[PDB]
Amino acid sequence: AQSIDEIYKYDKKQQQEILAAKPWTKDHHYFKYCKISALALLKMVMHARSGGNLAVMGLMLGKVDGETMIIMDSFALPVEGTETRVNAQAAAYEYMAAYIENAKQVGRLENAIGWYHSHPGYGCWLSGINVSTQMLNQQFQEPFVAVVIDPTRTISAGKVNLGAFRTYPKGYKPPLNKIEDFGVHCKQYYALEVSYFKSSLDRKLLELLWNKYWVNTLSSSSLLTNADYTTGQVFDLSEKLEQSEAQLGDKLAKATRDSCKTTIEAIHGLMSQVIKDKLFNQINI
Amino acid sequence: FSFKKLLDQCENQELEAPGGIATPPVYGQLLALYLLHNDMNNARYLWKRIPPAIKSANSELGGIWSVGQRIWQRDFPGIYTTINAHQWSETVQPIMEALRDATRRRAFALVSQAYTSIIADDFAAFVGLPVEEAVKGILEQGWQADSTTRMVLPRKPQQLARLTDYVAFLEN
Amino acid sequence: NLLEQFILLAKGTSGSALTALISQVLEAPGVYVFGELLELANVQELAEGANAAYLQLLNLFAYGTYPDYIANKESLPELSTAQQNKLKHLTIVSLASRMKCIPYSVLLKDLEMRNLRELEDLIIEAVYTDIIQGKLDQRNQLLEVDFCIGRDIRKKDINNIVKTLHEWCDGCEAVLLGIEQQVLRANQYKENHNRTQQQVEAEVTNIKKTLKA
Repeated sequence: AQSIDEIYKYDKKQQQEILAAKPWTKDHHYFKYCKISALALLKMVMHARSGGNLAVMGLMLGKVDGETMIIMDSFALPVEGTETRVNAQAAAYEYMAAYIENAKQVGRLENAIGWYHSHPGYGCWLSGINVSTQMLNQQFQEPFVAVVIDPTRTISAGKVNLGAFRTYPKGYKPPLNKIEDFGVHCKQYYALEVSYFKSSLDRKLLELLWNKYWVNTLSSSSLLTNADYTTGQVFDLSEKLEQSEAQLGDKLAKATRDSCKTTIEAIHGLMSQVIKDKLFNQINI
Repeated sequence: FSFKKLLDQCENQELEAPGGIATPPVYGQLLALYLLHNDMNNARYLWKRIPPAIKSANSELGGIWSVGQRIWQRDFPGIYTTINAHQWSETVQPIMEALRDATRRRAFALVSQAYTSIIADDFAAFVGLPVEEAVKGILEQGWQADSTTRMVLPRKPQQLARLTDYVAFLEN
Repeated sequence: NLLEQFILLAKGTSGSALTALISQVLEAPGVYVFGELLELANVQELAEGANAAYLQLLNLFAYGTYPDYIANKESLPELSTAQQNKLKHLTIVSLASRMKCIPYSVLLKDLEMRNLRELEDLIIEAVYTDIIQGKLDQRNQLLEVDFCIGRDIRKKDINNIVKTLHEWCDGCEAVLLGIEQQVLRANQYKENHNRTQQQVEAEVTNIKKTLKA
């Protein structure tokens, strides 16, 4: 409690200070982290799946802290988009103008922070028109982020498949694996590292409603399902360490953090294995 | 065990002395103990540590040192021949034979490991026992010997807290 | 799921007809747990008289194994091929209950089989009846059993079930207690690290404040 109760406490003094300082005007590579709430993630997924193979989109509410964009809520714009293109001609704008006021009435103090949009079957990336719209929104509403969610890929793969991106300003002059995953404008935007967070009461009711999948965890047995992922993390971490030592002549801190995360997940798997062995193999001789 | 406390007692006896030199019996006992534990470096350093006058005064120190040289060169058959050359004091009469037994076991290891086939004469010289120990190889231990060639064939014979400590160290 | 239909028509018969019905039950494929039938008063009353041999045979088929029908083979009525095969299957089930990797030598000795091929054929035909599920490892001469049906339990070894489940519950309680202790220790370590970090921060800002004179 208390410390984990943070991020939901919204203050206006800090928001005004960071919005008046405008530190992103100097450093274009400012925002690197996107902290999305569980409610926003769930609403985004359900809205994206509701449109089927037609593209749907909406707004976001949230704030900025340092170099991180915090998403606390999601919208649902009344847009009737085609199977590959959403427009938001005239009803979406009035709807999002009215929804902010209606939320102000009930107590939602978060302002608009970006837009989320569905890519039904073509991954998560920013196309030419997505890049143009996001860069316009950044040029006139400086704190902004464009999130793209694939509903069909999420349902097929069984994992949440979405990304957060921010465009570079026009004129930003500064390999082959970034051309099929992204578009031809892949150098006009960058991907923020996306992390998800939940609250104390949300996790309380989630663990309370966790009563059918205990068998799944008692025999989950990682270090075999995530063996390929772990070795991928390791051989990326080796290159990160090489970059850090080249810098040595803070990248080293980030490499150490990644190594700690990978090692901690491995030891978590080993702890699960040890607990299972104690539970099932040390009984009846 | 009691051996640890006995070694502690010898450490206490060596720690303080009237002039840094202790009685010849305790020096001989310490040298014999050093030979027993295969700590030959401290054994030879103790041997040179003894003053020359007291060293030449008594021949028991000479016999203990000759045993030390015999075991230093790893001359196994001669260890038993030299250990039987002299008679030790009564207070160390039963323990020194025990030392012999220890060397016995040592030789056994050196035959069980590092020897696929060993000549019977060399095996008997290493273990010291003339012919009878060979029998103990087959009937009791379980080896398989054959005659007319004298070729002995030896045969080669609380956690969750730790992981929590590891994760706690790594996460902070 | 076939013993009940025999019990329904076995509730009134007694005497030679009852023993014939018992033999038919032991002969009928798919019946491997003769416990409910053994509880009937008609079957239990067979101890007194000349029909005690059939009650002994039923007890052997319910709790005993094939070697038990070695010393007293002649005393009990001669068993047909189907009854002998069923008894061998029950012996395999009993062996699999206590060990999940049964050596071929144990099976050959207990089932009195002189050929490995016929023993493997018997094990295969026992796998077909679905009483046991497993695989045969010829290289290691082993039978690995993943699952086996629960044979009949008499009213003298239920304490074994109670003891095993009590040991399982004790192990679960110990694991939960250890997990709680480790969680407490990890939280204490995290709080100590955070307290030390904040104390160092407070000291450095204090020294920075007094250094600005």
